[PDB]
Amino acid sequence: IVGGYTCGANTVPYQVSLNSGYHFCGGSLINSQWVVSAAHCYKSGIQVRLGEDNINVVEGNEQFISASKSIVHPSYNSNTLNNDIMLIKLKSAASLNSRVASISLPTSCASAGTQCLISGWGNTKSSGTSYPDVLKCLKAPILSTSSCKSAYPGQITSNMFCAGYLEGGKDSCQGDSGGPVVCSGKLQGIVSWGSGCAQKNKPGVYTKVCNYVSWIKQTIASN
Amino acid sequence: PTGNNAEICLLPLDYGPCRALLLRYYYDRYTQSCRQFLYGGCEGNANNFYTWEACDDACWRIE
Ligand SMILES: [Ca+2]
Repeated sequence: IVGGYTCGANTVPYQVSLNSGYHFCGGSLINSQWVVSAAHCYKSGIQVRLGEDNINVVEGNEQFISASKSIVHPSYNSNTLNNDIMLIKLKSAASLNSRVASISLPTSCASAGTQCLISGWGNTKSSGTSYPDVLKCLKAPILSTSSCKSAYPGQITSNMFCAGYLEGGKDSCQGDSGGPVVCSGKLQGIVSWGSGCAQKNKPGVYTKVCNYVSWIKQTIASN
Repeated sequence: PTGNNAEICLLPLDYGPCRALLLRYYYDRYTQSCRQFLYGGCEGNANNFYTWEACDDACWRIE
């Protein structure tokens, strides 16, 4: 997250880190046994790490649970990034407490102008790279469909939205993929892609979770 | 020339536009060696291999 701020320990209790020896992507816990992330984060060997703040030290009260299943959306297209969503099933249920808690799925789509919270352990620089120890947060509004398509002509599908600041300085970045975009206490978005990070007229692009609630519920039911 | 290893091996690293940190390998022409990088998960270019071995084999000889 570029241009954001230190969340504080366990203030985003649904944020997870996806580990394959190292943190490769984030994720959102939607119930005791299931995490939502991005399809481009797919890996056969994932360990979900819940209740993290500093991902570089083991404090002793995190929960580290293997993923038993990682199910990418069946219509995911790796060239267009359409349907960039994946569900991860935990081997065993997490213990929910104040530091590990699920986030609700949306019951409507969020409109342009709504403020969201975007979070993750990604790059905090727009030039070069610096990866933080502790979780970073950014407040950002949903952008209008018109301004998103203007920014990225020919690239925005119906299952994508833009959020952030067209002036630059504040965006999600590499290392944040798969993490949450939360508006009014619902999961409205998944970190996906952008042209660079925190650049002028190139806002973050996010998977529109409200479009997938049926798929999410039936995947969970059937697996 | 066709199947030309230089056309792949001599390209600069490209993290691409997706926002992951996936461990991959690339040929670095200034060290003449296969090095690791963290790929964003989509697009980029062909100088992008899953393993050091794959890179080493692909870039074994450069004309
Ligand atoms: Ca930790």
